[PDB]
Amino acid sequence: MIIVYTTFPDWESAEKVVKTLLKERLIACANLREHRAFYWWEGKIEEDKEVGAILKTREDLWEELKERIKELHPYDVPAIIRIDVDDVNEDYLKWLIEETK
Amino acid sequence: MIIVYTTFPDWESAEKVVKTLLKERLIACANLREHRAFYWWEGKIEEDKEVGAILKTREDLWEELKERIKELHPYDVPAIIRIDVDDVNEDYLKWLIEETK
Amino acid sequence: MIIVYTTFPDWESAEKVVKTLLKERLIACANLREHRAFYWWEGKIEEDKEVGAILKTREDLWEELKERIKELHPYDVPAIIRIDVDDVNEDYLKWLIEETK
Repeated sequence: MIIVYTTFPDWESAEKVVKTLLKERLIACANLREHRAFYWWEGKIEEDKEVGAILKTREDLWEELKERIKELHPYDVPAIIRIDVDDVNEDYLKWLIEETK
Repeated sequence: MIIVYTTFPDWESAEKVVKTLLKERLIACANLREHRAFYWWEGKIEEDKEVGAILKTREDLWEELKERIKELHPYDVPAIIRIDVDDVNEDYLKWLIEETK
Repeated sequence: MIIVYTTFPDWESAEKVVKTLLKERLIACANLREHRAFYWWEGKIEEDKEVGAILKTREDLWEELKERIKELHPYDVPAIIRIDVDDVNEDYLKWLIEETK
């Protein structure tokens, strides 16, 4: 399985998109939480509140999920980061596989 | 070292279990924080607040830790996810090894 | 690219340090959020609120970033954890490379 991380400018867009990803069976679950982001907005250091999303899905759904997120994401250049899971309890993996495409 | 991620239905269960894991020297530290979880509860998309736990421990304590979490966790099928750390500052690794089993 | 995780005793130190890392172009962005930490303070289980920092930067900036964090961090033994990213959307990687050293 993999974890996929992306961030959204607000809760409205984060919830709309992850509900869509769940409806499309592209992810088994999403964990959303606020964070304060600091980055260069091409020119100057900017700070603002965003909603971080931790998505859990199958390894083989990565490319489709990545494409779908590009299509639905409010940002023109969103972050879509893949972290492979080295091991996981089997019953949970079974549940995740069953819940996804 | 590894990071192990699991989630709990509430703060009471998350704190009880991680304190137990620390008492048993199965982890060096735990970081707990709330998130909003969205997932299929087998049938329909559900939303609810949960407590995410980031556990830091030794690579060789993975299997024992995974088993202990299954035993203590309120969920019948909890998520117990292992992410290997590619590198870390040595003094911190030394502290983590000393604090664990 | 890599994710680098570290934690701070408070928001004042976390923001001061990540702004410095951005000014020095050692990271492309930082996501900060509070968590409750539980650990052995060498002797007894302690609990306290801390600020977790998720830093995103280039793979080849790891050693310099790790050294800089040791120098700036309020803790004498901070956690500086490196997690390699297995894949990421190309346009985001391009932005991250351009924003860093």
